[PDB]
Amino acid sequence: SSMKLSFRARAYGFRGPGPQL
Repeated sequence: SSMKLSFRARAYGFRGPGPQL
């Protein structure tokens, strides 16, 4: 899982838009 940008996201911090997904 890394920096694609069409995600929920899941695990990182600041999520949906969520780097590093």
